[PDB]
Amino acid sequence: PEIVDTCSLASPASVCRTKHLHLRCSVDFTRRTLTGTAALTVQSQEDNLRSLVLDTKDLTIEKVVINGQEVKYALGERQSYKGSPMEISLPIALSKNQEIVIEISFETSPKSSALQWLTPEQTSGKEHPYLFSQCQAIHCRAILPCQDTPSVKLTYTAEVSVPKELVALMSAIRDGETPDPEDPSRKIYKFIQKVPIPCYLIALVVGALESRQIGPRTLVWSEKEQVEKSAYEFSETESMLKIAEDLGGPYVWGQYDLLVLPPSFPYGGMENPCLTFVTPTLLAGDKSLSNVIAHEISHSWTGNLVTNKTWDHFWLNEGHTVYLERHICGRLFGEKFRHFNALGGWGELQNSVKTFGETHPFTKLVVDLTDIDPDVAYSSVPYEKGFALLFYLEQLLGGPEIFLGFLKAYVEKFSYKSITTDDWKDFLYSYFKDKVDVLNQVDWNAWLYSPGLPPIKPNYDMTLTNACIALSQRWITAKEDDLNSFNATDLKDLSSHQLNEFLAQTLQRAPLPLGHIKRMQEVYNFNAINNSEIRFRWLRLCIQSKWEDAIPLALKMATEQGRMKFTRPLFKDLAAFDKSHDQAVRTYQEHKASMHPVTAMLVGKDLKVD
Ligand SMILES: CC(C)C[C@H](NC(=O)[C@@H](O)[C@H](N)Cc1ccccc1)C(=O)O
Ligand SMILES: [Yb+3]
Ligand SMILES: [Yb+3]
Ligand SMILES: [Yb+3]
Ligand SMILES: [Zn+2]
Repeated sequence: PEIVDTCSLASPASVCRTKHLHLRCSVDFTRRTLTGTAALTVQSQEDNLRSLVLDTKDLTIEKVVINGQEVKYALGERQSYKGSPMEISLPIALSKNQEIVIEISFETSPKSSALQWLTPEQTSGKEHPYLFSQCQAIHCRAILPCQDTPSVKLTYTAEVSVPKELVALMSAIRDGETPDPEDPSRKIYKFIQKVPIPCYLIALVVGALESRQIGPRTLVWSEKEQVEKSAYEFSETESMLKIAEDLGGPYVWGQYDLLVLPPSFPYGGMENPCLTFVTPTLLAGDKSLSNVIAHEISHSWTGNLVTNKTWDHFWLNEGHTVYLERHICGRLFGEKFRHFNALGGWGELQNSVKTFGETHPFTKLVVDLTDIDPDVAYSSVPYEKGFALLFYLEQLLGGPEIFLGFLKAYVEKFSYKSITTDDWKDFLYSYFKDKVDVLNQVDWNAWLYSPGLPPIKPNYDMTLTNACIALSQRWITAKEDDLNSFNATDLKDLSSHQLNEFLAQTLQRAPLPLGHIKRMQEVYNFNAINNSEIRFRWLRLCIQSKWEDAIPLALKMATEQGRMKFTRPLFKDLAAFDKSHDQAVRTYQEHKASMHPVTAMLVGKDLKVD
């Protein structure tokens, strides 16, 4: 019954398992390097274990020590995106359950895909550099040697030396801070992570950080210039944490801190344990983008406690999380709001399916990533097809109350483990033993393995959506004779959430006649809106509708921030617009060196450059 992580080159969990990592390292901003030792505590699962394989990518290995003595090792040839396999020779055969500790002397490449090294110019303050990591899905290997698979969980401790003037944070509990004693001008920062986690949750940030405390278990961290606003933006965190506890059981990580990164952070959010990372694009000034917060909080259970065993089952992480996320929001804002968000997610799903094509393998809930780079397959599918499956099951089995009971039990049952779609479904049938008959009505094959839209669409309350549809349809079907009647009053009772959904709906039918788009700016002044979601969609609509004036706006948003969600499609749209094509390409080329590494690689691909 063997399950393979086709994304890792390391020895599998059925051979050995890393149980702990002791990391001592220093951050060299001049050399743009991370240097140090990775002491891994490994546990054999086989008798006579004489050698193991670790994952690495662009890693420079100084030495490998075991029991005070250096050991034999090798680096196989690079396997493109998977990096290069590092084989280690054990001086003693190991037997089941026996453990050795391997200390690894390493240096990272300044071109590490897990990292982004920023010049002070690139920072808010302009006087200091900044460094941030991003390991999910498989970039940990780009920072240190490891079994770079979610099927393995370990605890870890780390001490990191950084320039006295800068602050270091990790996805762990801050254990203490002390001056180094080593002919340096560095500080030594300490962290402890008592809960076993998959290595993709390992995270580091170094910079001129300041923090504000916004809850008993929460401080907001960011450069000085973002602190205050962040503090305001995320005010609701603690209340979210409380809901989540009620939904999934106790929060076991201890602290729930937030880190507002610099603009090039590639994601909206990242559930790094004890230190969720978020895009500064969330700072809308009205807390309207807090769902991202609810989301990352939710991972503290679905993802971080119960983890997908391989990236092929990624939907377990994301679909359950979106489900929880939506419940948090429904709890804080209303069931009608939950439904609204759910229906909009279905919309994102329609877009993803249209984009890849309805027969595309990446549209399946359970995928096969053999030979595929996760960064490349990444989409809304696991999020939305996953969420739709859960919503549908909730409706079929009795309701939210009933389904949340299954959810809390599932979390309990699989806490600290890495599992697959089958474990989830086998549990579902077990929990719902009284309803097997209902369960059997679901078309599992289609839902789990068929491409395209789900076999069935759940039911949704239309309360908040109706105004959106009325409005988008009016614009989509408008004639010359309707233009004059549109008016700002049209937006009178629409929340920012509804404006966004209106635009999303409109966008699905782009292009609109240029004259219409112009009228739209004239009556609603969307150019003036700073909310990122709204501007993103508005600008796409504009570009796709061929409005040349929008070119500079689109270029600006695309490069001034680097959240992939916005950056990629803006660049793509601009490249598809004959009028801005050359300039889109040129801008990228000019910006590439200063961009985040994965974003950079994806945009180039998107643009077909290189
Ligand atoms: C759906 C939203 C609430 C937020 C969303 N973020 C997430 O889903 C995070 O929890 C994900 N963990 C982001 C991620 C996925 C795959 C590889 C690297 C990073 C994002 O768009 O950044
Ligand atoms: Yb060297
Ligand atoms: Yb070096
Ligand atoms: Yb008419
Ligand atoms: Zn997520």
